[PDB]
Formats: sequence, C-alpha cells, structure tokens
Amino acid sequence: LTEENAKTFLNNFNQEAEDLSYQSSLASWNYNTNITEENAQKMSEAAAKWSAFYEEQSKTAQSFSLQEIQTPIIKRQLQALQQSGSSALSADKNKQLNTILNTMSTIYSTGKVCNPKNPQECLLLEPGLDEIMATSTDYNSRLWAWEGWRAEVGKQLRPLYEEYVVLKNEMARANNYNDYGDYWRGDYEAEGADGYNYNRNQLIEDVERTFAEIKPLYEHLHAYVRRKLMDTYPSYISPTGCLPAHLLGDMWGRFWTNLYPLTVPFAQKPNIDVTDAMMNQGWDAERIFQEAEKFFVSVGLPHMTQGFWANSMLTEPADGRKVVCHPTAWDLGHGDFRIKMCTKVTMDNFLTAHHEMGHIQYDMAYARQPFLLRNGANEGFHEAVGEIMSLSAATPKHLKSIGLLPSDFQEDSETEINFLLKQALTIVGTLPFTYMLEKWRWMVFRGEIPKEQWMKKWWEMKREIVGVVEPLPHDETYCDPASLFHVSNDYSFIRYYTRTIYQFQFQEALCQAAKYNGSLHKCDISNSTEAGQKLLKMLSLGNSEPWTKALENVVGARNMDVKPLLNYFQPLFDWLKEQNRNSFVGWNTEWSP
Amino acid sequence: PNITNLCPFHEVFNATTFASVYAWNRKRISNCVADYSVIYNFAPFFAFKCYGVSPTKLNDLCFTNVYADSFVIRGNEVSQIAPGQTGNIADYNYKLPDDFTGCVIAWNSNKLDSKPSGNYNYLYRLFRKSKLKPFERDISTEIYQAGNKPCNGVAGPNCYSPLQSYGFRPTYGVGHQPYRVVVLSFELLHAPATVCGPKKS
Ligand SMILES: *[C@@H]1O[C@H](CO)[C@@H](O[C@@H]2O[C@H](CO)[C@@H](O[C@@H]3O[C@H](CO)[C@@H](O)[C@H](O)[C@@H]3O)[C@H](O)[C@H]2NC(C)=O)[C@H](O)[C@H]1NC(C)=O
Ligand SMILES: *[C@@H]1O[C@H](CO)[C@@H](O[C@@H]2O[C@H](CO)[C@@H](O)[C@H](O)[C@H]2NC(C)=O)[C@H](O)[C@H]1NC(C)=O
Ligand SMILES: *[C@@H]1O[C@H](CO)[C@@H](O)[C@H](O)[C@H]1NC(C)=O
Repeated sequence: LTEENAKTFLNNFNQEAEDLSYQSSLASWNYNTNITEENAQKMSEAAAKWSAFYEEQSKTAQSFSLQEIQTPIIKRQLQALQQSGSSALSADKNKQLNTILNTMSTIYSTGKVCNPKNPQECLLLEPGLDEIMATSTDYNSRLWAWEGWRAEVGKQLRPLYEEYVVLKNEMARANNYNDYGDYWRGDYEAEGADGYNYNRNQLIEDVERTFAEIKPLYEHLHAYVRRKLMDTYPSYISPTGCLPAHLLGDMWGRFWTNLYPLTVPFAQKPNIDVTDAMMNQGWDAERIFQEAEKFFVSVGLPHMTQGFWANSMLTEPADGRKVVCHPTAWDLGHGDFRIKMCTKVTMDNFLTAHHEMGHIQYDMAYARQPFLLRNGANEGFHEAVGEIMSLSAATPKHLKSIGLLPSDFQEDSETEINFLLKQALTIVGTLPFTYMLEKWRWMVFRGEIPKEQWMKKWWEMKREIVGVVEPLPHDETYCDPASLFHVSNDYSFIRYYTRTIYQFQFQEALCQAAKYNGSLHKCDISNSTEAGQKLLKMLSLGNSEPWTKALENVVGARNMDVKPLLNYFQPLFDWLKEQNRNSFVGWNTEWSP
Repeated sequence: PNITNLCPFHEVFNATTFASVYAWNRKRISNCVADYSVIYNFAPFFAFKCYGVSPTKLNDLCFTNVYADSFVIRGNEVSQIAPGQTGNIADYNYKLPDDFTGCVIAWNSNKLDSKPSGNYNYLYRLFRKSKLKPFERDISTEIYQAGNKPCNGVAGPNCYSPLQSYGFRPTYGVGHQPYRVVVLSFELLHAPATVCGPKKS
C-alpha cells in the first residue's frame, strides 16, 4: 500500500538525512568559526552532497500521491520533502535566476555612494552610511545619503528586478502556485483537522485585520515622533503632513529605534542599563549564559547540554582565526546544540544570550520529532519564542532578583514610559513598514500593480500606510524597495510582523499562566513551572501539527491577535493620548513640507 | 578451598572491539567462579538494571550457565534492552524474553567508538519482515522488499538495504553517543549448577 511504502521510505530517509545534515551543519560551523578557504571548500562539498541527496530523495518522494495517505504526520513529512523549490524550472532558467540572484547579492554587498565635490569620501552602506543614518542630525547629509543610495542602487537594480519577478513567477507557477507571493504565503498554510485549516489567501486579510487596530497606537506614536522631529528640524517637517523618508533613524525607515535621543519623554531619567553593574561584579560571558540557563531552568525547561558548554563559542577566540560576529543558534543534529556569539559583557548581549538560548530551547524541545518536522511551527514562531525570553529577562524585577540592580530600586512611572517608548520605536514602528513592503511585493508578484507604475504606487502606500513621504519625486526608473537587504536577496518579510504579534500573544498567555496581576510590560515568568509546561507543549511539537493548533496550545486562540500587543503598550498609549490633545493625530497624503 | 579459575569477565567488559547490535556477540560462561565484583568496578555505569535477581545476592547464588551478550547501541536505545520493549533494536536486533533473569549493563564509549570522520563500523537492522524472537540473531543482508515488485537483489525503488550505519561522532549529544551494552543472562537447568561465586574462611 502507498502509505506503508511512504512509512518505510521515511524510515530509510531519516537515518541517511540526519547524518548528511550533521556533516553539512558541522562543516558550516567549522567555516563560520574558523573562516578560511579550506573550511569554505569543505563546507561547499558537504552542502553539495547534502543538497544532491535531498534532491535525489525528493524526486522519489514526489512519486507518492498524497490522496491515499491518511495519517497526517506522514502527510506533513511528505509535504515537507516534496517541496522542490527552485529546482522545478529548467537548467537554463535556473542558471539565469541564480545569476540574477548572485549579481544582486554582490552589487548590494558592494554598494557605493560617494560624496559630491569630495570624490575621495566614497562610502559603503555597511561600515559608514548606516552610521550616518543612525547618528547624523544634518538634513542635507541625510538627504544626500538617502537619495544617493536610492539612485546608485535603484537605477542598477530596476531591470534586474524586472526579470527577477518574471523568473520567480515562472518558478512559482511551476510549483502550482498563483504567483511568487502565494509561494511565500504558502509558509503559513496549515492543512489539518476542521477549524485548524489555514489558507494562503486568508493571511493577507488576517494581516490587514491585525493592522486595522494597531493603527491608532501607530498614529499617536507617529504624531509624537513628528512633533519631536519638528522640534529637531524646525521648518522641514509639517504638522499635518507625513514624515520625510530620510529622517527615520535607519536607511529605509525600517526601525525607529535610532530616534530615541531625539524623542525621549523624560531626558532627566536615565535608562535601565546595567552594563556597569556587570563590570563591577566581574561578570563574563560564561556567567551571562549561566544566568540565562538559570532562568530557563527556573521556568521549567531543561538544562543546557554538556556539549553546549564544550563546543560553543561564547567569546571572540583571539587566537588568530576569523569568525562571524553575528549571534546564531545552531541545531547541528544528533543532540548537538551550539551558540555562536561573540559575547561582550553588556546588557544587550545579555538579552541576546536569552534570545539565542530561547532558540536553542525551542530546537531541543522538538528533537523527539522526525527529521522533516524539526522546524518551527511557522517562520514567526521561532523568533517569537526567543523574543519572549528577551522581554522577561529585561524587567526590573528580574534584574533585582539576580543582583544586577540594587534592592532598594524604585520603579517610577517615568522610566516605564520612556522604556515603553523605546520598545515602541523598535517594535511598533516596524509594523507599518513591514506590512506596506510585503503588500507591495505581493501586489507586484500578483500583477495587481502595473509594470510601468511601480514607484508611483509605492510612494502612495508609504504616504497612506506608513505615513512617510518621499523627500524628492522619484520616477519609474528608480527601484526604491530593492535598496533593502531582504528584497534584493530574496527573503520573505512578513515573518517580522507575525513574530511581533506572536511575541506579545505568547507573553500574555505565559503571564496569565504565571498568575501575574500587574501591567503586562512589568511581567516576569521566572519561577513559574506551569508557564514553562504551557510553553513546552508548543515547543515539543515542532511543525508536526498545524501552527494554529500550536498557537491554541499556548494562547487559546487560532489566529493572530493584537490585543496583547495593545495591552503591553497601554500605559504608553494612554500617555501618548494625553500629550496629543492639542496636536493633530494623523497625516495628510499630499506632500506637506 | 582456594579460589582459582575465575570467570573471564575481564574479556567481555573490556574488549578492544565490540560487535554490532545486529550480529551481537554471545559468550557462554560455565565451569568457573563468578567474581561479579570486577564487573562492578569496571567503569561508571549508565544502567545496571537487573531483571529477576538482586544486584547483591549474585555472588552467593549459583547458576548453571551465564550468557554474556555484548554489543554497541546508541544511548537513546538503552531503554529498549529490557523485557517487554519495542523499537528498532528490540524488534529487529536484540530481544529479551518477558521472563528474563539477568542484568543489563551499559556504559558510555565515546573514547573508544567515536571517530570525528564518523565510525561507520557499527551497524543496526532497521528493516525486517517480522519481529525477532528472544535471543535470536539475524545476520542476513538480503534486500528488504517493502513493496510488491521483487527487488532482484539490486537496491532500488521500494527496496532498501536493511543494515544501516551508526555514524558515531564525538560531538554528538548524550542520547546519540555510542554505549557498550553487556547483557548477563543467568539460566538454571536440570544439570548441576557449575557457576557459583567465591567462598571464604
Ligand atoms: C526564583 O527563585 C529563586 C530561589 O527560590 C530566588 O532566588 C532567591 O532570591 C532571594 C532574594 O533575592 C534570596 O534571598 C536572599 O539571598 C541573599 C543572598 O544569599 C541573603 O543574604 C538574604 O538574606 C536572602 O536570603 C535567596 O537566597 C535566593 N535563593 C536562591 C536559591 O538563589 C529568585 O529570587 C526567584 N526569582 C523570582 C523572580 O521570583
Ligand atoms: C582552524 O582551521 C585550520 C585549517 O582550516 C586548522 O589548521 C589545521 O589543523 C589540523 C589539526 O591540527 C591540521 O591537521 C591541519 O593540517 C591544519 N591546517 C592548516 C592549514 O593549518 C586549525 O587547527 C583550526 N583551528 C581551530 C581552533 O580549530
Ligand atoms: C581494561 O581496559 C584498559 C583500557 O586500555 C586497559 O588499560 C586495562 O588493562 C584493561 N583491563 C583488563 C583486565 O582487561
């Protein structure tokens, strides 16, 4: 029978897969933590063998027909294995698409904009232009950096995107999808028992529904940021207009976290930084990860493995080998869980350690699942379950519990307000940008946006959704979205929006589980084994079950809900309502200075 | 009388090479004195579960035959070497009866059985037509025919080679590291019991 043949095929597959995937992951670790040419070529052959084996098994797995498979775990495993991906096209189209992707990657990584009248002061984006976007206050220098990178990237990436859209559309229609947007929305598709069914076309309307009620909080935050920036820039920002695109603290306006010095509520109250306390008590990276482990065992999740302490790098090695500075949690397979993080003794690295150990705990929990189901429930779950740990670790209760913050510390309302505003600039401000960018990409891939009216549509929606106006008029020879890293390198962007919603949903569920009676932003889940079990029920599943079932296992709901997000930012929302009485909340679509 | 002719336990729990679980090694032990104290002090043991006899009384008991079965499995499967259990190892590699009288001893063997390139010399049977009977071994390498078409000996679609490799590596997690297992099975028959412990005065 076909189902028994599929069961034996998966049993035959898991043993060979786990081994080749471990070889590939170990070679990738040995390259990422000892950058050289020989470790790169070893990584290349390991990934080549693993990819060749995966495509060879995928071709045999496509012979099975899913209409006569009844057990949903085998059906989900065969669904995961039968995703050919980019291999569905012919060799010529696949090679052309790979050429376009590689040239986009190597032209984004080598992007170059240079100072007019000062030809020696030529700046790349990664070391120097991001510093200008983050720190500089000069209007003309930001206008230069923004417009120059827009010109020397959009003009060069417009035709590349023109055939990139067509090739990705061909690949998606070769994989039985309507467009490439539906191919990306297929990551949220859940096929399961009645009531847990999620469809790709549903996701758009769910995102719009969850954006229908974040909009008042975003509008009040936008009005406050606009007034403070008007204080900073006297005549270049209008009270009733949109914000200029180059005054948002980032290159693209993705995160508003760099506007915190300009938009601080209470400048006299300092932040809750505890870096100097770590310096005074002689903390090191080992103590940071040990405190993170103490947090995860206090909540009920398992301890870290001995191989985690033995094999991971938690410090810059400083013995002559080059490493990648980015923190990454690695699930190499066969019970090997590592963290690559160049941990300095700071507060940010402490929260980052909690985040990455949250990733490792998520990876450790679903190790009992079969090989093809050792992933997150969707693309948003994996980062949300680390962000919740970062949220709980940063509270003044947790910092007073572990000795970092003095025992006689008084939590006044002003530090809560400015902490919540910093959290909003990081978290709330990225949501209209994320939604507008994914909506634009979906409508471009769908063909709803005409080919010759791309730019004119985008700057309308940034005026409408994000409330951010262009500084200079752009015609259709520009490709202004393509200046972003995620879109020039073929990455889905809606995962950050879903991450943001799932994060506060998980946090409210765990705080109700822990019987916390206060404001949600002050909640700590330390010493609450029942909350850890409530979490671990979802963590143990992986993608074995539909993500709606895992979401119901944590929060008791089967869809995205932003009532926890608004409940988290409720003191800040009340404060922003209190200081927007005289001003105008909202923006006008026409270009106001 | 003087204590001599001790049973060769130093050759079972300390061999330079153990066997795959599919072709598990069996040594019969008879006509000697059973000094189980050497077994006790031979390594730190992950499990010394004894099914049917108590760990202490052993020396003062006298059995007719003692079978020492030695093999290497992965740590996660050590729970399967017990009566009444199921899995790949219990069903297709090594089965203990439900009335098993004896002990199962397992210890970690990373320093001896793990290689960084991968130890591909420890094999296990993943596919078998029927489950194994207690104390049975199958050494057959016949291609497992999982479908309806005959395999014809050559590996191919729906035809899988039954012996898979335990690719042991030193950086694996504790549940996947190689564990050496010795199963002591004590049997009494109508014959005079000739395996008893030491006597003192
Ligand atoms: C979660 O549970 C642990 C253990 O129950 C809590 O740690 C405990 O924290 C209290 C207050 O910080 C400690 O009490 C004081 O400790 C100092 C230093 O030893 C001592 O001089 C004082 O006289 C008093 O005993 C307690 O010792 C400590 N226990 C342990 C085992 O660390 C932790 O605070 C809890 N966290 C939360 C958020 O509830
Ligand atoms: C970093 O990588 C280099 C090579 O990629 C390692 O150097 C090798 O070390 C092994 C074991 O001593 C030798 O057999 C090789 O011949 C060495 N190759 C070279 C080119 O030197 C080095 O040991 C690695 N460092 C760490 C800390 O793992
Ligand atoms: C047991 O194994 C160790 C490891 O090599 C060896 O040194 C020792 O001689 C062995 N003892 C016996 C009695 O075989």
